[PDB]
Amino acid sequence: DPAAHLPFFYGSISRAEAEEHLKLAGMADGLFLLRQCLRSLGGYVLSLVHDVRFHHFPIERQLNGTYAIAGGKAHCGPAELCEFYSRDPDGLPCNLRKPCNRPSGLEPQPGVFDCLRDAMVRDYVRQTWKLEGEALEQAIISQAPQVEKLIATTAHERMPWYHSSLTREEAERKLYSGAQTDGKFLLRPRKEQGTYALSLIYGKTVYHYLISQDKAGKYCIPEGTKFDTLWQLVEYLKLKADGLIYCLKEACPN
Amino acid sequence: NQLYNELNLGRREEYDVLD
Ligand SMILES: [Pb+2]
Repeated sequence: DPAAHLPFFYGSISRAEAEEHLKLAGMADGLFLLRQCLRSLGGYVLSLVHDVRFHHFPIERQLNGTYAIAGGKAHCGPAELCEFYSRDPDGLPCNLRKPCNRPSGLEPQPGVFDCLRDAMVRDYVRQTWKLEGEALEQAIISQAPQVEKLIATTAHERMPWYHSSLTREEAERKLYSGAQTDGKFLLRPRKEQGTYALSLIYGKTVYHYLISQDKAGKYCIPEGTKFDTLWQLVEYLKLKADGLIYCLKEACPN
Repeated sequence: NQLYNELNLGRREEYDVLD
């Protein structure tokens, strides 16, 4: 990760954890930290304090490898972006003053998605090129970036909560037939390609939410947060309801 | 299409953008 060496990069942490660190640091204006985006591939989130209030700016990695905040100037990397904004606010509520450096003994938190994608890329390369040992190791380094998107967009298909073929009726039959604990969910594809449904049980009642991908290829429940992959959507909604009646808890297996 | 539930827009997580 291009930002792993930055003392103010916290890795894959939540907004809550990020705000906790900024609070414990004094809540000074311009105080900021960088964390890995939980919604996009290779993105970051700039978290800063101003007027005793938190501001979170998602940083997207452009196709050409640069990084930029929505409507902002692109930069060749996360460090250069923070350096630029230290000098010129250029749209932010205030310039970046004083990085919230990681406390001694605290390292950046590894992302679960990155960790799982590693295994998947290895397996894909091994099955396709029939390589092993150092040979496999060299190949994964050479192929990883090229097959990255492919593995990420299809990662959901390997998760327990994904059901390749379930109608609304069958989905309800599975959710109702069990412990019926709040947050029990499953993801299923719909007839029209590009659309899926999130079905969860809350208060002995099953809710179904439509998920569709826009022209940009991003997924979302109508009027909701957008994600690069279905895996990220589900994982995000496990942390916060973000509009849902209740957040995702237990996965309803195969 | 069918009877799908809507998001309670009042509980959505807000992200900032440049002004
Ligand atoms: Pb892990």
